[PDB]
Amino acid sequence: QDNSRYTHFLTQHYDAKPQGRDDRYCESIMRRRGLTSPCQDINTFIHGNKRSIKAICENKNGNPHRENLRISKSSFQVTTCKLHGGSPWPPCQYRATAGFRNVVVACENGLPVHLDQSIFRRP
Repeated sequence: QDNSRYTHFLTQHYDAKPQGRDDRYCESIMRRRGLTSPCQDINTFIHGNKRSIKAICENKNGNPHRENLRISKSSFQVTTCKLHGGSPWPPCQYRATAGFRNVVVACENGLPVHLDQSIFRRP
């Protein structure tokens, strides 16, 4: 209930220095982060350092966006893992897509607590 939404944000969407950002990378980090009981169908990780991600909450590196979101001014190395196979039960098979662009998050008390996945559900 307190700042735990932010640490959960880090757990779900942050990875400081991934290695290869290939399929195997996805399948492994998605398991290690526990987004595998029902297999999450899409999930994106942001790379780089925490300070600049947090700064998306201030005008320093963010802009108000849509209803209540914030869009970053800078771009981030990012990797999106998409479930492949339909069945939502393990084994969870992921296809990885590395990318570089700004992100949309929701802030709370000056901290990111939500990553908007729609801009990566790139069709």
